[PDB]
Amino acid sequence: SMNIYLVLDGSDSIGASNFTGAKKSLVNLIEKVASYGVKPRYGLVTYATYPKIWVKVSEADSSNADWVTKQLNEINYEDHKLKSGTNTKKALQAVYSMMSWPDDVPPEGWNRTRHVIILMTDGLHNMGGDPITVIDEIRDLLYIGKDRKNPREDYLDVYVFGVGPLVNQVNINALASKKDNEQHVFKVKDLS
Ligand SMILES: [Mn+2]
Repeated sequence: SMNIYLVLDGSDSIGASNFTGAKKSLVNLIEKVASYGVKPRYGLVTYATYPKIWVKVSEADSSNADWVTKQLNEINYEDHKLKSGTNTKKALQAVYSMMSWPDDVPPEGWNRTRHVIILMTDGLHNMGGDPITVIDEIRDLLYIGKDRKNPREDYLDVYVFGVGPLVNQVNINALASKKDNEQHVFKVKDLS
């Protein structure tokens, strides 16, 4: 069981060209995943001053790669309001909300689901504060890094793809998972 959360920064800093490139990379990612005969539930979020959720993992067709690829392609760089701000913390809270439990208790089989966040940004957040705190809140909800004998690090992966020529590499690096002999930081020019 796997959930893949696609989060695409749609703020002005990104630029139409690079945003179009990012979308194309997410389309190829979805096809590369499906080429393995696996069916994750997808979440799709774009953001600037505020986030917009296009697809929730709980939706019926969230595991239909064709349908997901279709909702993605229909997103336009202009389709976002206040692009003059970048609140990455709010975008990750959108992912957190998507992980929320329906009945106050962990859902059946919750400990078996792998969560993979794919964040495309230049790391230039400028509103909302440090987004790392939300990653910590997600790890708490998923009971990752809590039990010293069952850390469950395999159940969360945060990949970050740097977009554009102007990126804050320190911030991008701070958000990506850091796992021995594994790489989680990439550029659009470069899975799940
Ligand atoms: Mn920005």
